Amino acid sequence: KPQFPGASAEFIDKLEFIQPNVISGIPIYRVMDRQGQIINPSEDPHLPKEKVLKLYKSMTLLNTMDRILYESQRQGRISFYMTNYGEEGTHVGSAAALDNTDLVFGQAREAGVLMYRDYPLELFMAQCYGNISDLGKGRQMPVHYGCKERHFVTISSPLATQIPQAVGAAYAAKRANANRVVICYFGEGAASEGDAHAGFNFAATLECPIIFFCRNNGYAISTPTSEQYRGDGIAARGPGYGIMSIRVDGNDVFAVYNATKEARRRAVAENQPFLIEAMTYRIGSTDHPISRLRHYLLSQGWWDEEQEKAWRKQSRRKVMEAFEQAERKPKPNPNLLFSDVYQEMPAQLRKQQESLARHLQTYGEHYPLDHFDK
Amino acid sequence: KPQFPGASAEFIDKLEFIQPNVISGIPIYRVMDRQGQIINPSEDPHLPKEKVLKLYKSMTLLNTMDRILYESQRQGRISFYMTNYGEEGTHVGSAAALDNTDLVFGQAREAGVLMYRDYPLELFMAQCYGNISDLGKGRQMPVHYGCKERHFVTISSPLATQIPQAVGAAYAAKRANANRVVICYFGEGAASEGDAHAGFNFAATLECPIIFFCRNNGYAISTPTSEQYRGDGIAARGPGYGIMSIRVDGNDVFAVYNATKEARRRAVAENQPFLIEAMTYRIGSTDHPISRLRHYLLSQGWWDEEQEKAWRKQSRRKVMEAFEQAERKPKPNPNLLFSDVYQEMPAQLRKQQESLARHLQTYGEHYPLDHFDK
Amino acid sequence: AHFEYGQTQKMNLFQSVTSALDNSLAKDPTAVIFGEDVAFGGVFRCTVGLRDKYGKDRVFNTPLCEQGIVGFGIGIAVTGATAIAEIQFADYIFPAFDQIVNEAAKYRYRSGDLFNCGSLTIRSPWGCVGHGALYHSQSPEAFFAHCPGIKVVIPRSPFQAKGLLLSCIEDKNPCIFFEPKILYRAAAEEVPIEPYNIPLSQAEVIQEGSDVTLVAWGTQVHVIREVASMAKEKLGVSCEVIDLRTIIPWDVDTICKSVIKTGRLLISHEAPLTGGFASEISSTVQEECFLNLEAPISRVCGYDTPFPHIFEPFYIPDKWKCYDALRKMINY
Amino acid sequence: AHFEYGQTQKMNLFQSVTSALDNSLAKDPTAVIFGEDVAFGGVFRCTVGLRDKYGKDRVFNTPLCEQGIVGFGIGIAVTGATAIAEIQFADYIFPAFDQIVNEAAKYRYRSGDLFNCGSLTIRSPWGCVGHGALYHSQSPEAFFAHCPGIKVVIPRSPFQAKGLLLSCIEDKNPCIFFEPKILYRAAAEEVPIEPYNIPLSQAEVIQEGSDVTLVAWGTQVHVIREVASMAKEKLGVSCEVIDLRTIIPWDVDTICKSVIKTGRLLISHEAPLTGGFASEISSTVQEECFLNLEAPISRVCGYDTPFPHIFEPFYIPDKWKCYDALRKMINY
Ligand SMILES: Cc1ncc(C[n+]2csc(CCOP(=O)(O)OP(=O)(O)O)c2C)c(N)n1
Ligand SMILES: Cc1ncc(C[n+]2csc(CCOP(=O)(O)OP(=O)(O)O)c2C)c(N)n1
Ligand SMILES: [Cl-]
Ligand SMILES: [Cl-]
Ligand SMILES: [K+]
Ligand SMILES: [K+]
Ligand SMILES: [K+]
Ligand SMILES: [K+]
Ligand SMILES: [Mn+2]
Ligand SMILES: [Mn+2]
Repeated sequence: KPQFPGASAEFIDKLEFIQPNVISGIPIYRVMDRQGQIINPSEDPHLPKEKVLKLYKSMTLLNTMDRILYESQRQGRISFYMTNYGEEGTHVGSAAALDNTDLVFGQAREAGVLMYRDYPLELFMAQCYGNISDLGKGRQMPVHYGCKERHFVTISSPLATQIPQAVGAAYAAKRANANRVVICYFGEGAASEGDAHAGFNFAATLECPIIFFCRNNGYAISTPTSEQYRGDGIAARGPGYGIMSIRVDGNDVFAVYNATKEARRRAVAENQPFLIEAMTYRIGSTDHPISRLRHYLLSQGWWDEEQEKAWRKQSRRKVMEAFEQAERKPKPNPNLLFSDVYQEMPAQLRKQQESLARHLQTYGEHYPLDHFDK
Repeated sequence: KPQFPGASAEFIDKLEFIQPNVISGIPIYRVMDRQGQIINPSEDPHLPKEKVLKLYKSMTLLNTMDRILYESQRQGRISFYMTNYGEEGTHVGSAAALDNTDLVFGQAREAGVLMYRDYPLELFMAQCYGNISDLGKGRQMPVHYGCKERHFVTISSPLATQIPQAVGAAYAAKRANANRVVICYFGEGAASEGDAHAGFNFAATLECPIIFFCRNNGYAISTPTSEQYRGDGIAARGPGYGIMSIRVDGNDVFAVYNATKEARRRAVAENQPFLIEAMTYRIGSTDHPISRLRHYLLSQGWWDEEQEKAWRKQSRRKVMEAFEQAERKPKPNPNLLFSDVYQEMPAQLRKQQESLARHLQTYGEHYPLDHFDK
Repeated sequence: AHFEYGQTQKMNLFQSVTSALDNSLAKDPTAVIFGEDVAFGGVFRCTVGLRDKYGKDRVFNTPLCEQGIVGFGIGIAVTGATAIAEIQFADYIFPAFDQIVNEAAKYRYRSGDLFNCGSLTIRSPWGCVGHGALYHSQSPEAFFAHCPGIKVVIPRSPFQAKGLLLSCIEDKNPCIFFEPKILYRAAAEEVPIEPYNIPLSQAEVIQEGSDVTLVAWGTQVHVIREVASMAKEKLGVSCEVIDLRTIIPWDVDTICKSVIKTGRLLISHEAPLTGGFASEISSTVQEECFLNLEAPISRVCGYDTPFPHIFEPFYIPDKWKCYDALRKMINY
Repeated sequence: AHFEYGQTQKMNLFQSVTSALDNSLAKDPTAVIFGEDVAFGGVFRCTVGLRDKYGKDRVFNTPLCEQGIVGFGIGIAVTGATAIAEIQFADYIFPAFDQIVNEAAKYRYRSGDLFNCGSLTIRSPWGCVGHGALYHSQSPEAFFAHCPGIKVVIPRSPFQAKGLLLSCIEDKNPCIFFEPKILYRAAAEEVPIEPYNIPLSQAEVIQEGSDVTLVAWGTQVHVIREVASMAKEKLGVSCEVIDLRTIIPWDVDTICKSVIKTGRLLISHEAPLTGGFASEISSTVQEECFLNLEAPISRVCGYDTPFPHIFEPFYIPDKWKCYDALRKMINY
């Protein structure tokens, strides 16, 4: 009956405002309860033992590394750190549901994705210390990871900027007939940025194979969600952009996995975006997913206290071997502050490089040159 | 059962993505049919004759002025114009539902709001000609209206920038115990800007008495809505921000009025935002609302062909008296390009003013100084 | 109005842009063009015919969101594909300023060259147009000049535009190419049909001279060419006229070699004086050519105001303003 | 580390900002303070205690959206109420660049003074901090200096910050006040408890001298003070040390009067050289003081790169870099 181009709808002859459903919001998908028990057998992904142990060892190794690097920051050995506490299940559950070559754009707290993708401890450490092994050349703040080999786009501090970028990478993957998805992580505070509205709408109108993965931990620094939004979290925004959406228990590695696995399958087949909002508890900058999964392992009889003790020792040893190496490497040559600004250093930038080199020849005693290379 | 701070919801034990309802979207509120007949008597606002004739004379006078100024632009007498065709009902129906002192932030095509608020024809013309009567001092492109007396904030070309501004003005009105609303108009294309996401969310979280009025005419320049969004237009986005929302037939002056009147009453009482999406047809830059309302008048027996002929003549005469005056006024003194950059011209800006005055003393024959004041 | 590469045809500046874009999408299968209203050919006709020729997946409209356009384009370029984004007027590039300055410009540096967005070009109409007022007249190059990691390029003519645009598209760094919109339908000139390149970061001396150097870019090059002619005729003064072409990284050597010869410099641009890019050229030339300067370096620029509607003839640094400044400089 | 108004107390720079804001909300019932995480006192503690003292309706958190913060603040100011917006780091001001440049700066002009947003102040932490890397170290003042209609103000100390911030809050034009974050907890000094004002667009000569003028702002004023001391001790050179304080509109007269006296000028800032605000000061001083210049004007600035993490000690224009440039200038 109505013939308006902008919407498909009927007429109504009574004035009725549409009310938001916030008190009974989109429900939270769960697979296992706090005791590690599977709630609905048809939902159990029945992942094989070696894969479930990789989920558990990746989360716990991330937690072991966090404790060490958090102490390193408290001592001033690195300038900044921020732990992954409470986000291990979201990080690791979702990464396990991706293909190895699916491209990841992160938000902040993605180290578990790299851990699941077997990023070396040496390289997490090198970035935090800015040493010569950092392929980032020591230029970014600690806990700004990136890896071209593992398809994990370097993180940047500005919130939400990666959201429309991830959409562009997904459009390019669609054209390349990649059969690849892109995943983009962001927090519930970052979802208030204008770039999130841009990315969500572009992905839907340009039909992009992308998973938007929002971690809702209830806070953005000091700001609770009551001051961040008044709708039913982020998942209720997806349908307004035409995006299929789900909310999951972020402390349940299997719920995260199942939702990400199904979003990936459908995003890649259908070239459409999916939104997952994973609810967690912000536990930690400078009812837990690990406990729940441990309870599960200890059911299938897949783990026990002896194995837990041995792995806790082995993981600490590996973390400390990497920490030692990282601290004893030099920092990169100060000439590296000038390269990669453009692909080729402009002659005027080379002139500034040369002026620093002359400066250090005369005044070098005044600079902390002892553990810089060359 | 779930205890997550970010959302109020139950658990669900089956994986189910939430699908958007786009094919059967939010219905379009209507009060009168294309023949001017009231469809549901309980919805008729039974506005008095003098007010309904003011609605009709405001829309038709706007249409008369548009035809004249559009021809003026085609002849190069003004540099730009853009008509209000198809938007007369939305402009005028909503303005009639506001209090005279409610503050308006516009989007582009708001001239009917000023017309309903009795903005002089001389002043619409003065802004388009940039003459000495323009209180804008000739500085903006034509069809950038503003009036402090009539609480209509000057329009600016950048789309959507007024949306978060209108929210701030509404927060300030709430603190002032104004018992005033703010209305903010924008198109469906402008709603894709990041500033719209900012304004919608801020209004809800800061509890602001604001009406967001989106005109959805199916196109943003050449871009149809299929390339602008994939959800159910703009009205379906409101509930995701916690905003009460409605969709109305923009060709029905009474549906627009009823929805704006009720949004105003509730926004001012409750300090909460309301969203109205008015669906229209983009009819015209350099099934119609007037026809429907004429059919209604001609029912109550409130108008007839004699009155229509007399008003068409009278309105043309008034428009042409103002057009003549506007064309024969000079432009403002070129010194006015320097004032109001800051409240007080900085001394270095005064130096530039003085340098133009010296320049014109020597080289003035080269400048089109004949119809500039002083 | 205030102002050897194979077969050529006469093209105006919009046509030359379409020719560059056509040549690019023919030879680079990854390339895509997108922005507001580009599918039907654009509001200045720069993309006419391209969607029909190359396909809807390669020339397409986005939603109306500049920050989204640039972020999206960065993401395409992260995968290695050529991304040619359009911003409808340069005045509307500012919603994307964070994506340009904090993201595109820093992408390669901050990742140690693990990722980049070199295959991004942003093109946008620029400069005054007679009646564009505050938001259809701006010339924002000085805001971008202070951001290491992007290139900013502005042509003066159809032949220059096609060669500089193809160089931006193929340059391995994110580039902003500002197209002077008042030239889009102005005089045509002969432009090669097949691709060719004009180097970035290279100024062009378009007229040799010995008494004073004049530097400008975009449409203002035609103004200073006319000023050179007035100075020759009225004052017997020989002017060397230079089109800067690339704002950053700019050709310091060509400008300084000219000023060492002439001893005088006048730089002119439509953008406002304070913080404008003439400030960088002047302060650099002073440092490198101090002993050669016979008179202070002159900047003849737009006033430090927003860009007005009715007052545009009085606002712009036209040939009389430039000529009067030049006369004072010669007489210093 | 690289570097008569009634009762006073020792305050560091964060405390002096809280004191300005407290004095403002006491004397102006319209005033409100808002931004990310301001309610609990802010990430740099600048708003501690204010919400408890003045109420949740007057000191409150927004959603995480900088473009929204600035647009919202403009709207408050359109109604005449004082709006004190916080941007958490100056590096994150760029999402709001369009609201600042296209809207706040042009609001009064484009309406013929029918509307304005003069009662807006945006305050933001600024400058390097030892380890802030690309996004917690920036000094964006040159991007704003090219936008007529806003004022940009940067203090060098606690006493200066409170007096300049109260002047911005009360100035009838939209103001950006950049607070050097490396000074927030550095040395205290005596700051009056009650309100007082320091004028905008006024530089301060903090040490008279006769051989060379040094100009800087923010923390870099302390670097050039030290350089003056090195030059006096090592070279017997007398330096006049000037804090610019207001970037725009800037105090041209004080700087030129100094250079006419000394004949030499060195300007220093942490921001990158190209397009930095030293370019505007240098090119203006050259024009006004040409005949007095004994040596080229020197700019000692950050390199034209993003701001690095591990390399910060080598990037910044520290006292050795400034001193070496000064020595060359004296010997020119
Ligand atoms: C554009 C921008 N503004 C502000 C910040 C400072 N900031 C860093 S984290 C943070 C809170 C982010 O909250 P959320 O997105 O919920 O992420 P979470 O820390 O909870 O994972 C803020 C405001 C920033 N990095 N970028
Ligand atoms: C930020 C910005 N980008 C682009 C434009 C150019 N532009 C002017 S109108 C328009 C389309 C607006 O569409 P919509 O919001 O639907 O309004 P309508 O014209 O249909 O009323 C565009 C892209 C602009 N003014 N501002
Ligand atoms: Cl390459
Ligand atoms: Cl006043
Ligand atoms: K980011
Ligand atoms: K606007
Ligand atoms: K490029
Ligand atoms: K102010
Ligand atoms: Mn959060
Ligand atoms: Mn529209």
